Amino acid sequence: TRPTVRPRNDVAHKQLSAFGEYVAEILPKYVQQVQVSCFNELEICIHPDGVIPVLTFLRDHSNAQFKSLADLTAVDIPTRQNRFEIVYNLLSLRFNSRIRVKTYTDELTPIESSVPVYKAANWYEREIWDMFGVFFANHPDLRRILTDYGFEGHPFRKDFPLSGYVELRYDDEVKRVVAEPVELAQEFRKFDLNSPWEAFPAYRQPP
Amino acid sequence: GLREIRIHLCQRSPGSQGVRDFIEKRYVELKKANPDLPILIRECSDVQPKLWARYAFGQEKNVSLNNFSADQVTRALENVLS
Amino acid sequence: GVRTSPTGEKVTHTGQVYDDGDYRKVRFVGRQKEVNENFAIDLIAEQPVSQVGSRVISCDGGGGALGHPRVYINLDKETKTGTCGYCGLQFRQQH
Amino acid sequence: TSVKPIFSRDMNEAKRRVRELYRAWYREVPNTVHLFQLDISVKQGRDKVREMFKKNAHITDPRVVDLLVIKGKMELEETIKVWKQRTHVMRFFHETEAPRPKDFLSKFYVGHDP
Amino acid sequence: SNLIEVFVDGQSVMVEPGTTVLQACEKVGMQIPRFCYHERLSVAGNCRMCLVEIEKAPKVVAACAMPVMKGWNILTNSEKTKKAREGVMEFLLANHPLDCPICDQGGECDLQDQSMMFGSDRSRFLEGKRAVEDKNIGPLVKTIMTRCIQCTRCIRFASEIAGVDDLGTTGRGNDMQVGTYIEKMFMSELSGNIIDICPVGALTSKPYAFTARPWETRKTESIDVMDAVGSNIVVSTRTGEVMRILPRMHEDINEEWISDKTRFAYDGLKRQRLTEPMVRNEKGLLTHTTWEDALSRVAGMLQSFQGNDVAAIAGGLVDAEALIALKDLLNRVDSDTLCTEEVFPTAGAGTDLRSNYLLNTTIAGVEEADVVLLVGTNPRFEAPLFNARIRKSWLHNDLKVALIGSPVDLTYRYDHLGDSPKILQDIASGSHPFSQVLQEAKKPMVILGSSALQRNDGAAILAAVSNIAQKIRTSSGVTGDWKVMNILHRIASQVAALDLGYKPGVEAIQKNPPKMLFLLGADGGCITRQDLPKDCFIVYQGHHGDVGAPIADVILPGAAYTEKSATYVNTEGRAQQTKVAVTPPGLAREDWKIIRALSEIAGMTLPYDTLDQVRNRLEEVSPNLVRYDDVEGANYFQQASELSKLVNQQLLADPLVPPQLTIKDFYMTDSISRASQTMAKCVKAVTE
Amino acid sequence: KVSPPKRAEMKTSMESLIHHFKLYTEGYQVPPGATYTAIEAPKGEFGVYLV
Amino acid sequence: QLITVDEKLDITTITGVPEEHIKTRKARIFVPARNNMQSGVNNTKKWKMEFDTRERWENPLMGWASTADPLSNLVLTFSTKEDAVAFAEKNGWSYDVEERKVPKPKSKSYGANFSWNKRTRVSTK
Amino acid sequence: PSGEERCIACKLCEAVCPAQAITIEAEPRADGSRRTTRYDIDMTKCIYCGFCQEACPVDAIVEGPNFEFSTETHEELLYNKEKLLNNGDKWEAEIAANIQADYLYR
Amino acid sequence: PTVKPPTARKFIWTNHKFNLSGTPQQYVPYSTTRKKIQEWVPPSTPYK
Ligand code: SF4
Ligand code: SF4
Ligand code: SF4
Ligand code: SF4
Ligand code: FES
Ligand SMILES: [K+]
Ligand SMILES: [Zn+2]
Repeated sequence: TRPTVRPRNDVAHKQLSAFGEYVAEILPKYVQQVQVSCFNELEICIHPDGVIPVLTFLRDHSNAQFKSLADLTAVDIPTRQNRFEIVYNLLSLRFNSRIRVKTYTDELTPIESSVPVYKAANWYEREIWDMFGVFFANHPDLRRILTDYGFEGHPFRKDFPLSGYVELRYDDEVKRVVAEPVELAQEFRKFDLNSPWEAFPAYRQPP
Repeated sequence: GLREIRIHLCQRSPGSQGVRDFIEKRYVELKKANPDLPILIRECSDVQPKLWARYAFGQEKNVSLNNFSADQVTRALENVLS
Repeated sequence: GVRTSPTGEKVTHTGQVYDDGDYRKVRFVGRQKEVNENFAIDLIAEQPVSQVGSRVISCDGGGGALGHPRVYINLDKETKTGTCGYCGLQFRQQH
Repeated sequence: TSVKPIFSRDMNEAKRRVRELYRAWYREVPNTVHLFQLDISVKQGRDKVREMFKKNAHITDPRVVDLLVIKGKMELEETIKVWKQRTHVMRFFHETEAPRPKDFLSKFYVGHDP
Repeated sequence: SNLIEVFVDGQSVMVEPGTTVLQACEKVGMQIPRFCYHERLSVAGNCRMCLVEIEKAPKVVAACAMPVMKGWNILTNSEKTKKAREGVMEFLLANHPLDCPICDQGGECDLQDQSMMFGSDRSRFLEGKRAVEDKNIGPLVKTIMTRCIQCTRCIRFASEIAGVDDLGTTGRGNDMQVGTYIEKMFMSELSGNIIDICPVGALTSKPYAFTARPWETRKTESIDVMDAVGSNIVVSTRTGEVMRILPRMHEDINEEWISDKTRFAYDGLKRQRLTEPMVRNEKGLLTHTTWEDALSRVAGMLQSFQGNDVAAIAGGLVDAEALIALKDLLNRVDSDTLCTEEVFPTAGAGTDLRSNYLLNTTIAGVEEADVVLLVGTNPRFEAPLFNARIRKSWLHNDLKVALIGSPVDLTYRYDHLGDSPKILQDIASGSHPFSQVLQEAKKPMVILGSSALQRNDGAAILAAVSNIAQKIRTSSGVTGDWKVMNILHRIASQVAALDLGYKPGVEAIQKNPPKMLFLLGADGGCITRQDLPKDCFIVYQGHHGDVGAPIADVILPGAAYTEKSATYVNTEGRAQQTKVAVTPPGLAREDWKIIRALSEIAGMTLPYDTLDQVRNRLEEVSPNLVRYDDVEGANYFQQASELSKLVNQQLLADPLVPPQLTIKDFYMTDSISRASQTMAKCVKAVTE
Repeated sequence: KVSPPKRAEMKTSMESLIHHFKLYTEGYQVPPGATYTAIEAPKGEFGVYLV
Repeated sequence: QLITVDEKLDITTITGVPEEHIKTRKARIFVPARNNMQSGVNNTKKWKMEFDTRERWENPLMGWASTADPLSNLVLTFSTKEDAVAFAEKNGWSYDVEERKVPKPKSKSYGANFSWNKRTRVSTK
Repeated sequence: PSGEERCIACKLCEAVCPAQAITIEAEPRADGSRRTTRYDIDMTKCIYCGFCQEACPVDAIVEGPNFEFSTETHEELLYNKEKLLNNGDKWEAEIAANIQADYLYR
Repeated sequence: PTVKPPTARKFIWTNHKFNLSGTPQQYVPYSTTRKKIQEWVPPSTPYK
């Protein structure tokens, strides 16, 4: 009855809350947090040791049946001691539902490869290793997938500069493409856009 | 010859008490004797007390004065001035 | 208006022109320097001042929603005209 | 200070992996010079290999060493299978880059970079 | 103890009595919308944008002006609160002009931003708007008064902070107009701050007009060097160009203000610049050359002289790194003639004791003083943000201020004791009636201007003033840790130079004329070629071609304060460092690097290669020079007084007359401000 | 506050001009959160994990 | 099972960053100052890390501002000072930290505007 | 219509440009007018998205109907303010008619 | 345009021009702004 406001679906919110604690009851050894967003998405926050038990349970359990790995990715949050957050987005065709499973790691701690659970994860984990430097243990074939051969660094890290450190050109003297330190005829212009007035009181953090 | 004397000490640390005693007691007489010699006393918190001497052509020597007595500090400057 | 520098290079409406000894003018040799000949500062000054019978007038640039945001101009000072900060049209109060 | 290892429990296991990778690279240089038809000599290739190992000689963290060995092996697999091209192999030699001075005065004349 | 309990959205917070509703909300991290309220101005309560609901109370209160009451629950996000903001914003925007595209405030406008956050998304105003005529208040502030929202911030700032009652409101109702009524210029030394406090584009910077938008500027946090106050600033740059200067809040220095010279003299950095090394050709004319040739000539001359034959003069904008590097270089040829242009009496302790030449009470200490004695100083123009702190105490603490010197306008009423230096001897002997005030005072503060020490009897003046403070502290009735004696400096580089052991004043150079002379940014003209041997070799290192450069044999272009990370010590002794906002232009280089490079060519290489290493050297000479933002206390004032009494001195009969008597002498006092085309406009306006 | 106003309103109303100005410089703020949103794209499931 | 690693975390050899942009750079860890043109304080909440400014020069063709500094635009946000310092330690950057500047609490009193005998009495509203 | 430039150097087009293809500098003209001294479009950065003409409050910057301007050199696609003003003078007759047909959908 | 002629403006080109790329009258880019920093000019007389 409010034309511009997105309607709530409290039935789906109720159902996802019940399932969220159902998973927390069965996997207490690993589950660290369960939350449901106001737009009705369920997230399970687990200890990284539980990637295989948790994903295997969600795939194989008769009340889960998340047979499809929709997406697997990482987020870099430099302010955290475990800067990388690993995010699994799963879909259950049987119950027409989605679930997100999240864990964490740093630059030196390996995460178990989930290829045994989802063969779809093979390339997703190579991409995470390529763009973030997260190492996945027991991967059948871990190597760069998106960056140029011999490329150095992990571009999706927040501290990797937007334009990188090297650029390419063809050099006539050596008769080949060469890599050289990056110089920009026009520097990218950083904009300061954030307004100094708070927009969303509901998300204010204690002082 | 000698060119400059710099004394660094803490305003409050007990390791600088002897140097503070020296400045309060016998700095006026040392300066009265050496009118043309710069004796730069520079206080800064939580610093180890120290005596610096600058000689001709930029040569510098430093002597620690940590936990020195007001008497020991007097001995240290006499060595430098001689 | 489009002057020509003593070298002969045309001066733009921003006052730009390479000075003598500036190598960068080599880029125009065997070619030309692109200069717009219709200086906006000269053209706007050819518009007559508009006489209005009120202390405040509004300007939207003409053409309704095709002009600029509508602003209201104060005409109280008689030592000058009221100028539109968007389009530069001038207004004066009729006695 | 208790952390999950990658491959090596301690630095002695890690150095064993480092020595093994050095042998694989050492054996490969003669083939790489042949397959890619490089105008450098085998000594130059092996000197470059040695140079890359010595820039990291100060590591004391087995997990960091494990990762450098992991990256070094991917680097080697790219070369052996000729996934790299001549340009990628020669990027290690920076042929077109002019020498940047290291002394103070030379830096002072050119610009402001420390 | 006396804290009362209130609630913000049901969250308990304990506040002192007298805390406003607006302040109570800040303690839980919420910012109430505002326009007329400013924490450094008197409460107004007129904009009504801070209206907020108190639970189970029918009427909304002005959060900025309403003291909280025990047990109040402040509903800062209620439907009633939100609808009050929407109504007020709607009235604010009714007559506001559709100017944002042409308004300089766009992108950093509180009206835009609070309309987005707290206002409606559309208009129902179907009438015509008000239009107001514009008002000329001088060359620094542009007034587009149709944008004014009648918040009266400028009026309150002009009265309370600048001490000028020129701004006001005329008429009433919807026609009420902010202005001066008559045609009048508002040209206080603090006038540029009304640009910042004005929440809309009604008052904007004329020099900055139209050049940039807020989102595209990069902000470098730096330090001002136009005085010895050390005002914290933000340099705004864009695509390698300095666009404007803004204040940076520092409660213990400049609060959130800056002077007009600090704010508007940056355009002198764009003109009259030294960009290439220069040597004298075969006809005695300066011509461009390379660094290698320029440094070789200096190094060749440096290697052929020693001792008194080599001297240097440091100007007013020099940094500690350059100072120590040049001192070490001359030391390696056994030269000790490191001089400054600004005189300090070297009698007695001289610069041996930091307390002898510092503002020992600190700037923020003025707010604890109960009596202030100003001697031979126009702090209004010598240290404008220090004079604002005095007026703040004079206003909020009923501070008593007395002055010995010319009866200049300080913007607050003081007690003029007379301009005769003999008056000091009468205060000390107890003859003068004001002598009784100091004895009564529980926290007296005596401030001697560094300008009064530029006289030929500065040593007498310091001893006389030092004597007065000595009696006050010995007389008892003053807490032990209170500092009475103060020196107010006007040169950014003076305190750092005295810390490092420079001789204050060029007297030594006159005593022993040198064969080779270094002018490290020295543009006061204290030494000319007429005071030097006929074939003297003068090297000028600086950033502006002004006074020193046209007499030099070699010119070594250096960096300005916006172009280097360099250390400056303010009048309190607090060390601060600038940051690089843009790099130096052309072939110019960082100043300590020029001396370090010159040292290698001369075969006398200094033992530091990086900025961290030269700063480690500074710590060796004076450890306080690397404790940034810390004010290290200096004691041993009793020792300084004893030495100062040893040698009798006679005062002159000259009355104390500061170098600056009115505003026109404020705008140009250094090379950067002298090259500023804006400062020239200000001088013309205030003298015509 | 999400969708820019019509051009005619931007040139007449003070609120519309402000909102146009801010939407085309700063842009609208999005409340903190994360969603995986997917559609039946012609090539299959196309999704965005937007943080 | 876990192992004991008794070293300070140091990842400079596995980040790919060139040697020049690890040891010649100077990070600044600070809380940004309020833009004094506005009263909002929402941009003074978090800690920032930024690097030293380097040369920008004019492109000969168009006059644009050119740069050879890959870190010119790199700005990192942190929740606390400790997080920023830990990030700089493990990356090998030399850093300077600056204390957060919080505004002092002020005593505000509307009634002071009308004082019987004090100087705070105002001459206009 | 008087020949005055519509552009007032508000920089909204520069702010919204997804490709950062617009570069602008401005200052007070010899009269008091707010006008640009630099207005560049790197046509090899531009994605021809039209956000700039949507963002413009005065219809100063538009994308015209011309699509036959391929060049022999890269530099010929780095348009400065003179080139863009010439484009407007060259194409205004068609541009004004196209805006006339579509402005009621905007 | 015969039936619906375009609106006449003084500034509109009277003579249309085709693509000039590759000719002496092609467009050449340049910076339209003036020098930003003024360099000090030494005195033209000797005095030292
Ligand atoms: S003061 Fe603010 S709201 Fe008013 S025209 Fe200027 S930017 Fe727009
Ligand atoms: S000019 Fe600005 S500060 Fe002064 S009353 Fe108007 S809006 Fe307020
Ligand atoms: S059309 Fe081109 S210039 Fe305009 S906003 Fe899009 S990318 Fe930028
Ligand atoms: S073209 Fe339009 S949007 Fe761009 S700066 Fe000019 S007036 Fe503003
Ligand atoms: S901020 Fe309270 S009424 Fe203005
Ligand atoms: K303002
Ligand atoms: Zn108009």
